[PDB]
Amino acid sequence: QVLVLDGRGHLLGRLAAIVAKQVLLGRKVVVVRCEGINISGNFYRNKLKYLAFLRKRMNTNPSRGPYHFRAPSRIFWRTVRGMLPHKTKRGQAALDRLKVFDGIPPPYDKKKRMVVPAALKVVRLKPTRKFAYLGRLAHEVGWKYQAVTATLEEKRKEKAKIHYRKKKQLMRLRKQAEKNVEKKIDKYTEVLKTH
Amino acid sequence: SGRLWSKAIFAGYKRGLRNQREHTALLKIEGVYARDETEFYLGKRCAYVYKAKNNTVTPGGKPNKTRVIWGKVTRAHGNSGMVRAKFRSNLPAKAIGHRIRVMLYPSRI
Amino acid sequence: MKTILSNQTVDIPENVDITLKGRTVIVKGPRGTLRRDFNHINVELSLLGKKKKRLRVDKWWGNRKELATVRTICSHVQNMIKGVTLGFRYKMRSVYAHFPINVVIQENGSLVEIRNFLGEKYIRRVRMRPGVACSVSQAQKDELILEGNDIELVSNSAALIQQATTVKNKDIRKFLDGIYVSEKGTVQQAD
Amino acid sequence: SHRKFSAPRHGSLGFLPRKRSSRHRGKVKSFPKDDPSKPVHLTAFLGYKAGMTHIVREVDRPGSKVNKKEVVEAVTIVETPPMVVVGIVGYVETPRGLRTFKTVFAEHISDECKRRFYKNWHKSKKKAFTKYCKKWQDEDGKKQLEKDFSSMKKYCQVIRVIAHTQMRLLPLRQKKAHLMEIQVNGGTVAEKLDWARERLEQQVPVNQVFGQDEMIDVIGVTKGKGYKGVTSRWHTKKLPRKTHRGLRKVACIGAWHPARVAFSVARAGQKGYHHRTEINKKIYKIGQGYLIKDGKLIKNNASTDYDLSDKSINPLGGFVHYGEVTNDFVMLKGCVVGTKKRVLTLRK
Amino acid sequence: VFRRFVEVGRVAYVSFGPHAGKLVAIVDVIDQNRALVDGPCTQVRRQAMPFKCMQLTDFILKFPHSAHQKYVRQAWQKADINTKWAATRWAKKIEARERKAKMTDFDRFKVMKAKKMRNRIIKNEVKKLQKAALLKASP
RNA sequence: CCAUCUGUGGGAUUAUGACUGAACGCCUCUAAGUCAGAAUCCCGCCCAGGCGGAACGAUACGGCAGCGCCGCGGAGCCUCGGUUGGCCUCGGAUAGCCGGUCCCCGCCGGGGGUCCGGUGCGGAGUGCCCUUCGUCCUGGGAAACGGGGCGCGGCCGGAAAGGCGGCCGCCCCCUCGCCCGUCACGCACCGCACGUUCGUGGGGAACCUGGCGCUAAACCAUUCGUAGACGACCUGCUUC
RNA sequence: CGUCGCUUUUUGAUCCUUCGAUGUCGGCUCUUCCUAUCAUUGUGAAGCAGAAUUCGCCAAGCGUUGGAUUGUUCACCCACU
RNA sequence: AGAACUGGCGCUGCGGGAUGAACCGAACGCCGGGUUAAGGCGCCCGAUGCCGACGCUCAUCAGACCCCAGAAAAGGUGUU
Ligand SMILES: [Mg+2]
Ligand SMILES: [Mg+2]
Repeated sequence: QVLVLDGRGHLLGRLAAIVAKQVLLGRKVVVVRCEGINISGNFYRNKLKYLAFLRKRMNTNPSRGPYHFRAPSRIFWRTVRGMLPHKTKRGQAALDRLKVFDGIPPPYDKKKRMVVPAALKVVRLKPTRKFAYLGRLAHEVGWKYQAVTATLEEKRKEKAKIHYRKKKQLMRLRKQAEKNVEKKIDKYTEVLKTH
Repeated sequence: SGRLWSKAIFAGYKRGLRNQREHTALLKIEGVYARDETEFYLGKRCAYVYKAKNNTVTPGGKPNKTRVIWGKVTRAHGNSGMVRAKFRSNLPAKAIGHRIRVMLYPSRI
Repeated sequence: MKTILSNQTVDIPENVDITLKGRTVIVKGPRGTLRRDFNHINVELSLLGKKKKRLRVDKWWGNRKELATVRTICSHVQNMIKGVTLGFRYKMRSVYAHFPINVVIQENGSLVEIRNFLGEKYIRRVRMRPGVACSVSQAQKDELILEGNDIELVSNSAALIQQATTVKNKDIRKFLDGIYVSEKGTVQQAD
Repeated sequence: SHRKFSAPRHGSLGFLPRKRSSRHRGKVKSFPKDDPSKPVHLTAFLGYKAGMTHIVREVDRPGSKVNKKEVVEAVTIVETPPMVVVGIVGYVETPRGLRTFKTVFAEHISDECKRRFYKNWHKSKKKAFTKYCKKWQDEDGKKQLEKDFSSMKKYCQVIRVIAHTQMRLLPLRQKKAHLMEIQVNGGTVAEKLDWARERLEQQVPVNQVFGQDEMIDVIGVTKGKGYKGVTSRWHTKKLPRKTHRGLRKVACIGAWHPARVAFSVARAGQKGYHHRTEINKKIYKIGQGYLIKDGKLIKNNASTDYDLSDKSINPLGGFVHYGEVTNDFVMLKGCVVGTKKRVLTLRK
Repeated sequence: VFRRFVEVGRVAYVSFGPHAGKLVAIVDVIDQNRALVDGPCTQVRRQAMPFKCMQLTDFILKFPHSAHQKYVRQAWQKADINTKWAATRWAKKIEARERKAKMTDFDRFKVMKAKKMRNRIIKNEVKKLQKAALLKASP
């Protein structure tokens, strides 16, 4: 149906290249919490080449021309857009299957979220080399919604403690509930053939 | 009752970079992502099933809006679990990204 | 080159006990407690043995700019051990020509309000890093004392006084006026 | 190449779309942000500029050469009938900006408000808010109306207030109330919201909102000047007399290789009727108008401490193209955006 | 934190490659990423395997620094590495993982029926532990 | 400017000067980690508001007509796509996970000792349904909650885009909603495709068909002149 | 004394495009861009006491005029800055 | 600007060089299956989604593939 990729710990182009391949193959991919996407190289280097992007402005009127987006949901969405054939109708239809959300909205906060170990910083960056966060390089360029997102992030996660608190309570029960067995005739085939 | 076929999406046609060849398709059969494990699917009949607004069946008692384009799996394509299939028409290019239907029929297992 | 490991040790005396949460270091001692995270530096820390209290920092394979930082770890830990038993005391003195520099302490040993620097009417309020203490010295002219546990907060505080007192648009080889650091010692002496 | 003599740009590109505004009443683009340690208060207020006079005041500026002398200064006067609070709007912040949470309007809304909800009041059956007024009295809609202040109090972080002008008290021939939506920037969201439920369908005077010598910002729409050319819209130097086909034109409107007319060049179009916010307009006097009929009518405006006459700020002959001021007024040092008889939002 | 090292005598498991799934005993490290290994009792002889292939276990052997095949063999079966590898929970997981892959179609029926059978018993009994816990807190 | 009025602050930082500090047993602004930092940069203020989204109001009688809302079956028209769902900790990576006695936070949460596991088995290489052909006869094991609901009545949780969910009381009802076994049956269509779902989907047009309710407003025309090339825009038009 | 580059705001060398035609000097008017920085902001160095200057650095945000002669670009002079 | 030798373009499509007269492969009747050359194989874009091997390198202007489309002398207790 729809796959949900949590975006923290991921590199920008390593994640957006895989997402752009899946979206051409018919799937519907939703990249969620794209404030914490990383990008390799230190912060000042990634900050300079984004400011070099901002002055890519057409001279005669900048209203027509390059639309420099500032939220990191649209920083990511534009990176996917350059890895899709978007001037064709095959790639117009591709970018409609991608819905990228900054933060985690309530249709997608109670789903289970997936990661891509191809694009993780821990996997792919050597640990002694520097990386920049997509959140605060969005903050330094005109994205004015960092504080009101990170307030809603810690409101989301405190409610996400109280669910996981009572979910590990329930599996402490059904593992104490299976202490009193009375069913070992059914353990016989599973232990013999991988429980 | 249940699904007697394996899921596969239609990726495109056999192509270089500029020109493409329409007579052979290539498929991403699901769950196989290597060239060593694709040997099961060779020779399998596969189908693209779709809808129209006129009516046709072969046994089905009354013609419905469902119709099909048959074909079969020819060989493997690259190291990464892809598969090329030769149909009997060409795929309409409307089907890029949509699924096809890979059966189990000409089986040696 | 990718060498087989190096290792510095740090002996700890009895009045201070290092516990480690991970690469974080927790140093409790006589005159307080202070902590640093070293979660950016990619090394294993190991305190070994009761009753002797030796810390063993060692880095597996590593290269020459990664081998440079194993000595950097243990010399931040040795300043956390010195600063929690002895403390840090950076005495500093005011150097002045014609104009006496008038330095007062406004908020409880935290803010320093410097006026009459070289005849200027603009006061200079320098707010310090939390953990240091201001003091006009005794039995000595024009001396200021800073006391604290952490060397990077005292010495940064000692630099904000000296940097605010900067002579501008002048020959700075004459006009040698400013409040410069003069001694690097401890709160408790001789331990 | 290289003009041989540098000039600066003619006109500012900060006001580029020299367009008719999409509004007649000035929109507040930004209310002042609050710290909730303050007492609870409104921030803006609607007014009507009536005309201008001038003043004599003993100026006090130590250091200056004007000090302890009398100066004349041009003032405008802005007639302010009191606002009547009608609605309460909540706003919850999203990562897509502020979003309206919900609105609750007054029990019985006035007639000058309901005229604003119609482009043809004469062809109307005046059926607006007939089903909505009943839920204040019907108990089933009322016990959820009290829920939708408790949902308001829990979730939305800034609340505002819908008020309007009492257009019966003006000499204007309009009678539609100007319905504004202004922010209460006081304390916490409980105190901010029970200060607005307390005062639905009640009046708010201007001295409860503003004060004497409390410098504010004036927002309005300018004097519309019509479709004028380059030499009036942008103040470009006229061409010399010998010019064929026209004097009052901008001569070179670009180079060859950008091969397109740039946005930063001057050309003809609509001058005036633009939305502007003036800044730092000091209030000189909050006059109040025409009290009770026992002391048959105290006119008594414009009556300074040194005058002691029975004067009133409506001048001898009435304000030109406005009418005659009978309500409270604000007088402001300096020029103010607008024509006479024009709505303008005074704002902190 | 780094509780198992490479060492002369460290028993490594082999994950992939031409010897995937058989133990080796590390004999000598040669250079930085290649180790000389062998398993004499587990059918893999003396050669140089990469460290990225091998999986370190917690078994050590006291044989000399790069001895012959005999002396490694005597250290292997005195300490009884092949039977102590049977009584570990990590070889029970590779045993269980290959029992599930050779699980036939008829056994996949017999697994299915007894799997839904024991989940009825737990779900009706974990309901009874819910049914008692609310009865603790109602007084 | 030939009269008068107004012109607005924050951030990360450059240059640079430093702090701690190794490499190189000293030293060192740098290598890891920090500090100050500007007519620059970016935002705020200000100007416009997207084939960008909200909240709310009123929602067509008259003389027949007419329109929403719920409960309905009955057909044909078009667009086609899918063939079971996972109902969620934060995160670390030279480290983490589970269970836990004690002393602190309005009968729940913070810490540490201890016991666990760990190429993760309290493992989305996984998990619960399930590969359910149905029914009858007929015995065991398991289970004393019944499970679907057009039910009726209740509460209270989820505002970041809540349109979702949970608990409870009465109820026509089931006592076959599981596993093993005994028994015999239903399209056994005579080897063969698009079968099997989501789905009594999405959009539209009409009718026989139950109740609940509803009775407006835009544009022109006229007027105004805070507005105007023309459109647009701002207004008025009550039998006082 | 050498010697290594850069730039295409000079002049040439070239003759690829244009001969069924690309309106050809200068001034006026107006816009935007570059830095190889005159001034202004922050700095570093002097054979920097102050004052005045010079040499560098981040730096193109913002400014860089009024005239007499000359068709002049250029030049030169007066005056302000 | 002007010669020598050979091949090309002009008269010539096609695969690769993003793009292209002349470069690198290769020359062409209309098709089906197989294989390759030059060139490639993150995603546009067919093919490394190999548990590829070994090192070198951090740039506040990194680097990145014949012709071919940007740099020298000099210098660095930057690392090897
Ligand atoms: Mg705004
Ligand atoms: Mg050749």
